[PDB]
Amino acid sequence: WQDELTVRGLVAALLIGFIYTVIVMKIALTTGLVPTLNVSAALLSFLALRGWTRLLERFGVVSRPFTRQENTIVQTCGVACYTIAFAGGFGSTLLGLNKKTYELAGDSPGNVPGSWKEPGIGWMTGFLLACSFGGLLTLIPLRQVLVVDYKLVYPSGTATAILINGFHTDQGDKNSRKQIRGFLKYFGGSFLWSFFQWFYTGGDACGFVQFPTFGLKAWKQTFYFDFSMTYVGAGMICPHIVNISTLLGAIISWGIMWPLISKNKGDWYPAKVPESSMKSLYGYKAFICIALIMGDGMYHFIKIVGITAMSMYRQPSWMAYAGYALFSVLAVVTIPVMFKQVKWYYVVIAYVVAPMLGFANSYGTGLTDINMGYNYGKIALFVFAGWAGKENGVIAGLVAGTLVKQLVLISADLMQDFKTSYLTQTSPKSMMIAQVVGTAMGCIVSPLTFMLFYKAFDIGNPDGTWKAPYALIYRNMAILGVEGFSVLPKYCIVISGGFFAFAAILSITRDVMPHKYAKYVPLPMAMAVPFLVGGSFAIDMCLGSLIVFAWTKINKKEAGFMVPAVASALICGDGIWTFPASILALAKIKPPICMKFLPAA
Amino acid sequence: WQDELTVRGLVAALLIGFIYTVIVMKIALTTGLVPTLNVSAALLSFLALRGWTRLLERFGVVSRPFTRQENTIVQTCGVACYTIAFAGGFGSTLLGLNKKTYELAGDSPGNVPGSWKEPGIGWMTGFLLACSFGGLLTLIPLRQVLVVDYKLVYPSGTATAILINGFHTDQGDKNSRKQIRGFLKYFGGSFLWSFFQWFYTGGDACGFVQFPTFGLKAWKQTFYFDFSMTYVGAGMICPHIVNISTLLGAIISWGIMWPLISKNKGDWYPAKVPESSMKSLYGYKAFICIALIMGDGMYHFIKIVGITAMSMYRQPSWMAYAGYALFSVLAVVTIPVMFKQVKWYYVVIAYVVAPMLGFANSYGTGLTDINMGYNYGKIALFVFAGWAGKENGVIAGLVAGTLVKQLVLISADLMQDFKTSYLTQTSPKSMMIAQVVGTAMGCIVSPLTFMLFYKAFDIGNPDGTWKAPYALIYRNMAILGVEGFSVLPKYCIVISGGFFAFAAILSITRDVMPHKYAKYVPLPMAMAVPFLVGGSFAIDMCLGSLIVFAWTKINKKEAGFMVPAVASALICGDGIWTFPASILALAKIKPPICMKFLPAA
Ligand SMILES: CC(C)CCC[C@@H](C)[C@H]1CC[C@H]2[C@@H]3CC=C4C[C@@H](OC(=O)CCC(=O)O)CC[C@]4(C)[C@H]3CC[C@]12C
Ligand SMILES: CC(C)CCC[C@@H](C)[C@H]1CC[C@H]2[C@@H]3CC=C4C[C@@H](OC(=O)CCC(=O)O)CC[C@]4(C)[C@H]3CC[C@]12C
Ligand SMILES: CC(C)CCC[C@@H](C)[C@H]1CC[C@H]2[C@@H]3CC=C4C[C@@H](OC(=O)CCC(=O)O)CC[C@]4(C)[C@H]3CC[C@]12C
Ligand SMILES: CC(C)CCC[C@@H](C)[C@H]1CC[C@H]2[C@@H]3CC=C4C[C@@H](OC(=O)CCC(=O)O)CC[C@]4(C)[C@H]3CC[C@]12C
Ligand SMILES: O=C(O)[C@H](CCN1CCC[C@H]1C(=O)O)NCC[C@H](O)C(=O)O
Ligand SMILES: O=C(O)[C@H](CCN1CCC[C@H]1C(=O)O)NCC[C@H](O)C(=O)O
Ligand SMILES: [Fe+3]
Ligand SMILES: [Fe+3]
Repeated sequence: WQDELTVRGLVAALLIGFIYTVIVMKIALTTGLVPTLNVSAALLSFLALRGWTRLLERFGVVSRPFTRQENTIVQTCGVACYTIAFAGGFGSTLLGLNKKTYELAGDSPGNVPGSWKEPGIGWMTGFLLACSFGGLLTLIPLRQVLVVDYKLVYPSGTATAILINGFHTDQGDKNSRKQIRGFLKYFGGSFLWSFFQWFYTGGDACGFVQFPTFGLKAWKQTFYFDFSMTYVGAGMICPHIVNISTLLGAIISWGIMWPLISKNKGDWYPAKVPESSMKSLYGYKAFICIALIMGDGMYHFIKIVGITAMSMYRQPSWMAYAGYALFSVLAVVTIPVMFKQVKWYYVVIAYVVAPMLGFANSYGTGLTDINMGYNYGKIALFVFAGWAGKENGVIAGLVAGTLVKQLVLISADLMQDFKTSYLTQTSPKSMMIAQVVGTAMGCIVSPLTFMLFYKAFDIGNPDGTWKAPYALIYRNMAILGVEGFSVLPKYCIVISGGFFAFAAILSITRDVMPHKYAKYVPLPMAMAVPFLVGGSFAIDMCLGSLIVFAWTKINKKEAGFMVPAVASALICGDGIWTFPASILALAKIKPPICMKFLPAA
Repeated sequence: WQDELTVRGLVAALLIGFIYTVIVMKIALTTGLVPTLNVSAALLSFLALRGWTRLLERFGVVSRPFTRQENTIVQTCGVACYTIAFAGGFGSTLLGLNKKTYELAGDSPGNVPGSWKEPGIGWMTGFLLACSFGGLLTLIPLRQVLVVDYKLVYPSGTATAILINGFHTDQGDKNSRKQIRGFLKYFGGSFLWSFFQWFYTGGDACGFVQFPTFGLKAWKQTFYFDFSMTYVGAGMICPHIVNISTLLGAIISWGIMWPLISKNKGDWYPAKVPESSMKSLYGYKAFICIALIMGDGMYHFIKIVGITAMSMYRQPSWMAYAGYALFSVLAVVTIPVMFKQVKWYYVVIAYVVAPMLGFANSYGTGLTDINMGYNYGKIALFVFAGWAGKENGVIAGLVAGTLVKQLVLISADLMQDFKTSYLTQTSPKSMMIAQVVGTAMGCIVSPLTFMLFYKAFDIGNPDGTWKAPYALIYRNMAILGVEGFSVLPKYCIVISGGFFAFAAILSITRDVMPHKYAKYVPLPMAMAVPFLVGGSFAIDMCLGSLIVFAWTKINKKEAGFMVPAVASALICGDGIWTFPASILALAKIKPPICMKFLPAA
C-alpha cells in the first residue's frame, strides 16, 4: 500500500502523461488514428526513474531503490492521464459540437441551428471530472471476478508485466536468464521488423500490413495475413478455443454473411449512400457485432448477480458501488446544466447500463486484447439520438455517446494494468490511488492541452493540415441518428436479434455440459471481434496458436516457460516502435516507399 | 572406373536429357531466359533410378544396388545432354542466321543479302559434333589444377555433392543425422520460400526479387537485396575474401564508375542509341569486365605454363591435348565448308585461345559460381565480326561467336560435376566417359528437338507466342560489329587497358607478399562479376559471409560441419523449385500478382 506511491513517481507520471497527451492529441486532430502506447509508457517510466536514481548517485545523492511495484504504479498513473485524451472524444465527439462541424454538416433535419457548443476550459474540465471517475469505481468489483476468478489473460497486460519483471530481476536463477535472453532476442527482432516495415507503408492500403498472402480476391474480403507480431504474439498466450473462435467468427461474417447480405445492395438498403454508414451494410456490422457481445455479456453478468444473490440469501464490495452512486447523481445534476439538450434521465440510463456494458468490454478485452469501447459509443450515440426528435437530438446523441464510451473504454483499458499489477505483486490499494491521481491529472491536462492546440491552430478544416475527419463523421451519425430505427437496413434488427439469441445459447450450452465436451464450445464474443475488424486479425491469432501447438509437441518442457517470454517480446517489440513512429508522424515525416500489389496488370 | 557406368544409367540419362532439352529449348525460343537446372537433374536422377529399383523389387526382379557414384554419373551425363541446347546458341546465335532475323534486322551496311543460313538436321548436327568435344579434352589438364590444387570451391558443385551424399547415406553416425536433419529443415524452408515468391513476380521488375531494401534510388543502381537463397547460400561456403571482393567490385563499377561515365551521355557516346548497346555504356560494361578477368586470367595461365616448363626443364597430360589438336584440325577443315563466310584461320584462332579463355571462366566459376561463358561469346562475336568487312562479316561473327562461347561455357559448367565427383569419390575416368556420351547425345537430340519446334511452330516473329528476342539482339551485335573498334564509346579501350593492368598488378601483389599480408588482397575476377550483373548479387554473397562469421563466433564447433549442409540446402531448395517454375512457364501459367514499389506517389 506504501513504498509504491512516491513523490518521484508522481512527477514521472505527470511528465509521461503530459507528453503522451500531446502526442495523442496532435494525432487525433490531424488523422484520428490514435495508436496504442501503453507498452511504450512502461519503458519510458523505467528509463526515467532509473536515470533519475543514477544521476543522483553520480552527484552523491542517495535515493530509495526503484522496484517493480513502483514501476507498475508510475506506468498505471501515466496511462490513465493520457487515456482521457482520446477516451474523452476530444478529436471525435467533443470536437463535433463546435460551430465548424455544424456548418460542414450542412442543412438537414435533426441538424437544427441550435446544435453547436464551443470548447472551453471551464465546461470541458467539469464535464470530464464528473464522468471520468465513474468507470474507476466499477473496476473494484470487476477486478476480483475477471483478473483472478475467471482467469482471463490480458495479452497486453501480461506482456507489460513480464517486461516490467524482466527490468527489475537481479538474482541469477537457472531459468531466469534463459527467459531474459529469449525475451531480448525476439524483442530486438520484432522491433527491427516493425522499423523495417515503416519505410514501405507510404500509401493507402500498401505495405507489409496490406499483404495479399492468399490472393487479391481474399485480401478484399479481409482474409489476408498482415505481418503483425502484436496479434501473433497475443494469440500465443491465448487459449486455443479463443483463437479458433476468432477465426470461426471471421468465416461466418466476412466469408458468408456479408457477401450474402451485399447481394441485396438495391433492395434491402439503398445503394446511393456509401458503405460504412448506418444505412448501408454498417448497420449490419455494428448491430450484429454488439448483439453477439451483449447476448454473451448479459448472461455472465446475470450469472454473477445470480450467484451473489444466492450467496447472501444463504448467509468493500458495496463500498465501491456506494461511491459510484454518489458520482452518478453528481453527473445527473451537472451534465444537463452544461447541455440543456440533454435531459436528466438520459444520464441515469447511461449510468445504469454502464456497469453492465463495462463488464462486457472488460471480458472481451480479457479474451482477444481488443478494446471495443469506442464501438459501444457509436451504438449509444445512434440510440440516444433516436430518443430525441429533430430538436435537441444531435447534441443529445453526441453528449450521451461520450458518456457511454468513457465508462466502457476506461474500464477495459484499466483492467490491463490490474493484470499487470497481479503478476508484479503490486498492492491493489495503491493501484486505485494511481487510478484516481492519473485520472485527476488527465481531466486537467487534456482540456488545457486541447485548447492550446485549439486556440493556436485551426482544427476542423477539411482542406488543411489540422483536419479532424472523425469530428464530422461522428456528427453525421447523430444527424442520421435523430431518425429512429427505421433508417436501419432491411432485416437489420431481425438478424441482430437472431445473433443475440445464438450468442446466449452458446453461453447456455458451454456451462451446462460436462467439461469434457465444454472445451469445444466457441466463445460468442471472441467471435464478435472479427465482425467489425477484418479476418486478418483472426488469421494472425491462429498463427500464434499454431506456433504454440507445434512448440509444445516438439518440446513440452521448454514451451512451458518460454512461450510467455517469446510472446511478450513480440508484443513489446511492436509496441515499443509505436512511440518513434508517432514522433515521425508528429514531425510530418511520411514513409518514402509504397509497396503496392496489383493483379499483374 | 566400372560399377558406375550402367545400362540403366544410360537410359535414365538419355531420358532426363531429352525432357530437359525440351524445357530449355521451349523457354529459349519464347523468352530466352533459360534457367539453371543442374540441381534439379540430381534429384530427378535419384528418384528415377530408386523408383526403377523398387518397382523391379516389387515385381520380384533383383537389381544391382544404386550407389552415389552411379548417381553422379547419371547426373553428369544428363547435364551434358541438355547443356548443348543453350550453349549451342539455338535460341540466340544459330537462330540469328535464319532468313527471318535477316529481314527483321533491316537494310544496313554489313547486313549484306548473303548473310542468312537456314536450319537443318544435316549441318546443325555436324556443326555441334565438330566443336562440342573440343571443350571436353581441355578439362582433363584443368581438373587437376582447379579442383584440388587451387582448392577452388564450386558452390553449385559442392551443394549437389552434399545433396547426392545425403541421398545415399545409410549408417547411423552421430554427426550424420545432425547434418541430414539440418539439411532437410532448410531445404524445405528454402523451397517453400521460393514457391511463395513466385505468385508475386507477375510483372516487369516487381516482386521479392526486385525489392528496394535500401531505397528506390539505390535499387535503380542495382544496390538492393533480392531474397535469393542461392546467392546467400553460395556466399556461405565461399571464403570471405571472395565475398568482400565481389562487393568491392560492385562499389567501384555501379557506385562510382558508371555514374561518372554516364555524365558524358552526349560527348563520349551518342545519346540516341539505347543503352545495353555496344556503342552506349555497354562497351564499357563488356570490355572492362573482360579486361579484369583477362588480366587476372592470363597471369595464372602463364604461371601454370611457367611452372610446368621449369619442371620439365629440371627433369596423360599430353594425351588430352593431342586429342584436342585432332579435334581442332577436324573443325578447321569442316566449319568453312558449311560456312564459306568463315575462313580457315578464324577457327584456328578460336581453338588456340579457347584453352586460355576456358581456364579463366572455370577459375571464375570456381570462385563466385557465376558462369560468364556467354559473355565471352558476345565479345568474340564483336571482335570476329570486325575481322571481316561488310562482306561475310555478320555470319563470321555469329559462327565464331558460337565457337568461343561453346568451348568456354562447356568447360566451366562441366567443372561443376568434377567437383561433385571429387566429393562423392567418383572415378574421373568414368566421369569423362559420361562427358563424351552425354555430349554425343546432346549433339544429336538438340538439333532434332529444335527442328521439331522449328517445323511445327513459327519462331522469330516479334508479334507472336514463339518470339526469340535474342536471335535479333545477337544479329544486331554482328551488324554493329562489322565496323571496327571505332564504334566503341570514347576512351573505352583506354579504361579497359587500365583495368587489365590493374587486374594484373593485384595478381602480382597477392603472390609476392608473405601470406600474412596476402590474404587481404582482393581477387581481380571476383571483382569483375558485378561489373555486368548488379550489386545485388554482391550484397547477397556478403550476407552469407556475415551469417558464417556470426555463426563461427557464437559456436565454433557446430559451424565447422553444419555450414556446408545449411548452405547446400539453401542452394538446393531454390534450385529444385526451378523445375516446377519452368513447367509453369512451359504451360503459360503466369504469376497472378505483381508486387510493385512506388515513391509514395
Ligand atoms: C505449406 C504452407 C506454408 C502453404 C503456403 C500458403 C499457401 C496455401 C498460399 C500461399 C500463396 C497463396 C496463393 C497466392 C496468390 C494467389 C493468387 C490468387 O489469384 C488472384 O486472384 C490474384 C489477383 C488476380 O489474379 O486477379 C488465387 C489464390 C493464390 C493462388 C493463393 C493460393 C494459396 C497460396 C498458394
Ligand atoms: C490456419 C491459419 C493460419 C489461417 C489460414 C486460413 C486460410 C488458409 C483460409 C481459411 C479461411 C479461408 C477463407 C474462407 C472464406 C472465404 C470466403 C470467400 O468469399 C467469397 O466467397 C467472395 C464473396 C464476394 O464475391 O464478394 C473467398 C475465399 C475465402 C476468403 C477463404 C480464403 C482462404 C482462407 C482465409
Ligand atoms: C540493423 C540492420 C538490420 C539495419 C536495417 C537496414 C537499414 C540500414 C536500411 C533498411 C531500410 C532502409 C531504408 C529504406 C528506404 C529508404 C528510402 C529512401 O528514399 C527513397 O529514395 C525512396 C523513393 C523516394 O522517396 O523518392 C532513402 C533511404 C531509406 C531511408 C533506407 C535507408 C537504410 C535503411 C533504413
Ligand atoms: C553488409 C552487406 C550485407 C551489404 C550492405 C551494403 C549497404 C549497407 C551499402 C554498402 C554500399 C552502399 C552503396 C554504395 C554506393 C552507392 C552509390 C550511390 O550512387 C550514386 O551516387 C547515384 C548515381 C546517380 O545519380 O545515378 C548511391 C548510394 C549507394 C547505392 C550505396 C547504398 C547502400 C550500400 C549498398
Ligand atoms: O473514435 C474513432 O473511431 C477514431 C479511431 C478509434 N480510436 C483511435 C484509438 C482509440 C479509438 C477510440 O476512440 O477508442 N478515433 C477518432 C479520434 C479519437 O480517437 C477520438 O475518439 O476522440
Ligand atoms: O545468351 C543470352 O544472352 C540469353 C541469356 C543468357 N543465357 C540463358 C542461360 C544461359 C545463358 C547463356 O546463353 O549462356 N540466352 C538467349 C537464348 C539461349 O540462352 C541461348 O544463348 O541460345
Ligand atoms: Fe477514437
Ligand atoms: Fe543464352
